[PDB]
Amino acid sequence: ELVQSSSTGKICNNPHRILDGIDCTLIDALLGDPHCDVFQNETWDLFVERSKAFSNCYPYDVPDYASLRSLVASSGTLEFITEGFTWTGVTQNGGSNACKRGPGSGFFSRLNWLTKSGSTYPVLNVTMPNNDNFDKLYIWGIHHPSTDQEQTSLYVQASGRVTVSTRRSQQTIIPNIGSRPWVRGLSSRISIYWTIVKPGDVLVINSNGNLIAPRGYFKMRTGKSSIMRSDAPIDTCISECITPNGSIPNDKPFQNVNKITYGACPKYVKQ
Amino acid sequence: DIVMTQSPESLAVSLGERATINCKSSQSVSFGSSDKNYLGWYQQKPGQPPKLLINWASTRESGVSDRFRGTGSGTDFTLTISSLQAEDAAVYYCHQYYTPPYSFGQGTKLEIKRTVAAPSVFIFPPSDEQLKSGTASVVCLLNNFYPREAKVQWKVDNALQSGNSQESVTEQDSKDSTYSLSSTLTLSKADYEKHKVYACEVTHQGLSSPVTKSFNRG
Amino acid sequence: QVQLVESGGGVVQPGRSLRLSCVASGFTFRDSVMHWVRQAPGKGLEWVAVTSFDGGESYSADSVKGRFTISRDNSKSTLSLQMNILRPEDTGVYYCARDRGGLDVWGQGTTVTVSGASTKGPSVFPLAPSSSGGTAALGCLVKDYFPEPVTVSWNSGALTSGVHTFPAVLQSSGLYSLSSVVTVPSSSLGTQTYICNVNHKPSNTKVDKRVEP
Ligand SMILES: *[C@@H]1O[C@H](CO)[C@@H](O[C@@H]2O[C@H](CO)[C@@H](O[C@@H]3O[C@H](CO)[C@@H](O)[C@H](O)[C@@H]3O)[C@H](O)[C@H]2NC(C)=O)[C@H](O)[C@H]1NC(C)=O
Ligand SMILES: *[C@@H]1O[C@H](CO)[C@@H](O)[C@H](O)[C@H]1NC(C)=O
Ligand SMILES: *[C@@H]1O[C@H](CO)[C@@H](O)[C@H](O)[C@H]1NC(C)=O
Repeated sequence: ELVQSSSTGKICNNPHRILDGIDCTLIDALLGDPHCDVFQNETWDLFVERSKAFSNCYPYDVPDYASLRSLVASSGTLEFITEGFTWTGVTQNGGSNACKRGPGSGFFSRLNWLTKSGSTYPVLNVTMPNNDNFDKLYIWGIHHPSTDQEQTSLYVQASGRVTVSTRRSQQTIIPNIGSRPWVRGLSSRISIYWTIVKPGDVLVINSNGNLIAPRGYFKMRTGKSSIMRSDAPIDTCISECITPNGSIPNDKPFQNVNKITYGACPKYVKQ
Repeated sequence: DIVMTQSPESLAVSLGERATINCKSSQSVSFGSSDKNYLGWYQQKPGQPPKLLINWASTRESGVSDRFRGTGSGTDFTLTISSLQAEDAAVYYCHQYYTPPYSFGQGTKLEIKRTVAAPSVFIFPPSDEQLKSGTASVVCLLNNFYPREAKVQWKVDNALQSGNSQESVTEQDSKDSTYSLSSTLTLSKADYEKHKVYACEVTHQGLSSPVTKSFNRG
Repeated sequence: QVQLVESGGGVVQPGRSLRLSCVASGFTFRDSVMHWVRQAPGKGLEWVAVTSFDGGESYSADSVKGRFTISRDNSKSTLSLQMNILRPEDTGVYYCARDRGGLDVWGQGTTVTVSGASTKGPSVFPLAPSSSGGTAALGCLVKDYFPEPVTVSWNSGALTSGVHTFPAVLQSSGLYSLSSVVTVPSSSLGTQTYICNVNHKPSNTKVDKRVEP
């Protein structure tokens, strides 16, 4: 009748701009995992995440991972603008061989790992105004060392703390020192957080240890872009409506195929 | 997901000779191009928890004898036992703890090599008591032999049997280093009385030619 | 001393659940990553699960994902394994183990038997000697019991040399079955009487069987 009960099992690359993350998740692309750096500054109507994607950098968690994912996914871009943070008194550009960028050590491209310089680590107090007419998205993190000895060797202070403020948000994080299961060789962890700065607002960062610093901001847009988890191959054909199962005809008013859809689709109808 | 593959599965070594077990991982288990290798070796004897012998590919655990050595870096790893002693007879396992899901090699049985020894073969018809209960077990006994590789075949009026017999093997003897095997052909009482000749055929290296024990009256 | 003791094993019907526990001693339990490893009868080691110092990160093997949950209770130095929808292939000895990179301390383990079989004692049939050379084989077939284990001795412990008691096999009925054989001088068959002593405590079964020619 006029419930669409079949899909093709493939995802058409037209008319929508489809971006395949073969081996990369959107968050991993956002952070700049070295095997994901081909995605720098990429845009998309629909980002397609595969179940064969893997992280190959510093082990990390994102509190509210789903929300960061969906907001980047709906913005439709990874436009990153590098900004001139001044990190006085610390060593910048820390890397780890659990995240190689070729021969030597590496880190996420969009993050700046700060450690002591000499044997002091000062209280960083940095500001970054937003004088533009758009929303700035800042990604940053905090390092959770395995042991008290590792905490003191990297950041001097026995206990660190990160505080990021706007006038519309406040994020104060203290590291959680402790041993985690070996992941790609590491017992330590990084936690990732994010901060939106509206025009005329100013980003404030204060830290006496464990700060993983931002390098700049991602240009926030307001889009009809989105993201989808699917293993359907991408074919060069035409379809206005896409599901994780593949493309579907959109002439019939309804569809049994999947509640998740992108494009001008018939309505899901519970069979 | 990183897979561990050990090699050989089974190994026989003379007393005082050297043993060599090989382990391969499907992906690298080294930190960078560092010498940090997330690889353990274990020894496990019957009825006991494993014991960590070698940690980080090469570091001998406290109290582990000089004779055990490990090396390798990346995907290929080797364990050595240099002047084999009887207490070394056991199953060995490698183990990657680089990244989850963690996983073990499938195990390598290290046994003491002795000279060839032919099995004594015996056969045992079903007891009277068992036949009253409605079942019929025929047992073939392979006694005190070496090596372990032994082919035991059931024939029922010359029809090679499949899927109605089960066997099990003792541990290597503590002093004569042989094995023993018992195979049990099991039938209904009804199917048992259908046939007359029940035969056990044994093929082993120490036998000139395949040996057969058999009986009648089913 | 440094010690882990597991507990909670048993015979459980398929699809049911049961919770394993491990109590740690003689070290700072709260500062150690902890693992569960298991091993099915006659099979190799199989890694099960792992958890961080605080229980904040865990990992489990794909053979148990969705069904087994690992947690710890640092105020009781207690590792746990919550096992749901058990299946026969989950049968094995389960160890708790401390991480020092390579798992340097292990408990003695607790045994889990997932099966539909009802407790049942063995039948003991004689394997009688008959028609190699001055050496007679005789034995006992201990057939159709559940669950393990059974013990066998000959003449109340008095006959030990030349005795082979074999690993049980699990037949397709869900029941176990083993044999115990001894070789004896074929001259003493009309002379010396041979009894096998079988004991299956799970079913309160104790059986003596005479094996004569
Ligand atoms: C569109 O793709 C999805 C994912 O591949 C399909 O949805 C899944 O459909 C299967 C088929 O019936 C559902 O499987 C069933 O699940 C129950 C437990 O809920 C279990 O008894 C069986 O495993 C049974 O096969 C599955 O629930 C459903 N997945 C989700 C997340 O809802 C769908 O079939 C595809 N296309 C259609 C429906 O045209
Ligand atoms: C990304 O886009 C911004 C803004 O258009 C530009 O300034 C920057 O250089 C770009 N970077 C790369 C690597 O293309
Ligand atoms: C960092 O700078 C802001 C700018 O006004 C100031 O209000 C704040 O108190 C400073 N933080 C510290 C710890 O001095």
